[PDB]
Amino acid sequence: MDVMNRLILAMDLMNRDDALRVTGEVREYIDTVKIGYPLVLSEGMDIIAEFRKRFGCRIIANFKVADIPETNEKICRATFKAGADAIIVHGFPGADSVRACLNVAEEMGREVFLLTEMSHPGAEMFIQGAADEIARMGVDLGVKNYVGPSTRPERLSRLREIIGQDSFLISPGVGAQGGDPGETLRFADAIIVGRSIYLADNPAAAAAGIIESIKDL
Amino acid sequence: VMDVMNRLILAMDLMNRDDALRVTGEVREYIDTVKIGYPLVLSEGMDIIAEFRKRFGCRIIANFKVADIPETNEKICRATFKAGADAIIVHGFPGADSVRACLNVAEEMGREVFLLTEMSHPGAEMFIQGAADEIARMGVDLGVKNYVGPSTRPERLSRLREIIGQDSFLISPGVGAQGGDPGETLRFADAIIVGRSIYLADNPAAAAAGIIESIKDL
Ligand SMILES: O=c1cnn([C@@H]2O[C@H](COP(=O)(O)O)[C@@H](O)[C@H]2O)c(=O)[nH]1
Ligand SMILES: O=c1cnn([C@@H]2O[C@H](COP(=O)(O)O)[C@@H](O)[C@H]2O)c(=O)[nH]1
Repeated sequence: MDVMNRLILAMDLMNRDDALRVTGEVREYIDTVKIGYPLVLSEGMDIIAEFRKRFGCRIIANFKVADIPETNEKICRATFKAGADAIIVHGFPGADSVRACLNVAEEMGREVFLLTEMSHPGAEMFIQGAADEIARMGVDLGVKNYVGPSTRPERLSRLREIIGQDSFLISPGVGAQGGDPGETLRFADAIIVGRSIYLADNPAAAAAGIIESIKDL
Repeated sequence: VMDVMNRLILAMDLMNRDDALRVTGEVREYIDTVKIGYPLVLSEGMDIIAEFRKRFGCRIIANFKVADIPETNEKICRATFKAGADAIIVHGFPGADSVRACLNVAEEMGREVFLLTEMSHPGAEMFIQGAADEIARMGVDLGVKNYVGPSTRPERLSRLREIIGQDSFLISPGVGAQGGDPGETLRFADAIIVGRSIYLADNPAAAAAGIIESIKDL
């Protein structure tokens, strides 16, 4: 996946007008947009097609899929039907649940991103201790795309070590949550940025600023 | 706690609006609490919650297994309650702050949070099971009153009931298609969740009626 400027916009605004306007203001800097439930549950799944129609961007559905196999399959189908290019899935629910997603992705020509360790404080309670094993599980299942925490570069580095250089790794927690753009890119292929851009007084300047800080990368 | 008719909750996971509406309408005389998840919502929109309320006089539990950071969890809960859901199911594995975010929104909006502890599928044994007792303990400490536990593992469901106490409300999926027994599950859970055994039946109403007949004494 060739992410322009190694920057993925997490569009979590909950108003169609604002979401489209802000994305439009930073369109020259990105070609990959991550849409999650905040926007989808507020405006509907048709918003994905609208983004592709207006921006011709790659779409990652950050749905944190975390159900049983049968339900995970249905969620992935509905998501790809809406035009998503990839979907983010939790690894904590186990191998069968991840495999369910991989099957649908393969059938519809899409990608599955395995979330191994989250970036918020609460991730330390249960997820962190299982993160390395979840990553190894991904490797065993043939997963090639992963999600790791910008807020813990040592953990992000460990994830990169487990999955190898060939695997693709994206990382949220940059900016608002405290992660540093440049440091995160030492290990991740692309950084995910939400609020630091979409809540900025001038989103375009915010995006341009982040890119300037990682220009040599 | 919510008064679930016949201690039976329908997991409406059909992805077609017409079929979902038909089946739910056919079993409404037996069930007054319906659980709507992403298979239907991502296929027909959040307005489907409103339509179910309009068409049927049923309570709605949004089975969204909320599992994001606090900031995003709050947004998901807000949008879901705004749509008319009476309650929402949240994962406990992402930690206390993520669960607290959901509880805060539920409190401010006058709705309820159900904490999913251990799941009923085989994969749950890999990571969730080992953290389930603590996840439940965490819920109790946070003031969570509603929980979800696995019907497929009677011993685990029993332990979870002990941890949360008799005053807490517990619902349990995995009944029927996944192997759980209605009666056995009701020894510990206040209500059972049933999806496919009802919605894939040739006569959903008869299927629901049959399940209720098997637990009549309960
Ligand atoms: O471990 C994490 C942390 N955050 N996110 C998501 O990445 C974005 C981070 O946004 P932010 O830049 O505004 O913090 C949000 O969409 C959030 O749900 C994840 O997928 N996993
Ligand atoms: O641990 C579990 C297992 N299943 N479910 C949900 O309960 C329903 C079970 O449906 P079934 O009766 O068709 O197996 C589905 O909506 C499934 O996502 C949960 O919330 N948690």
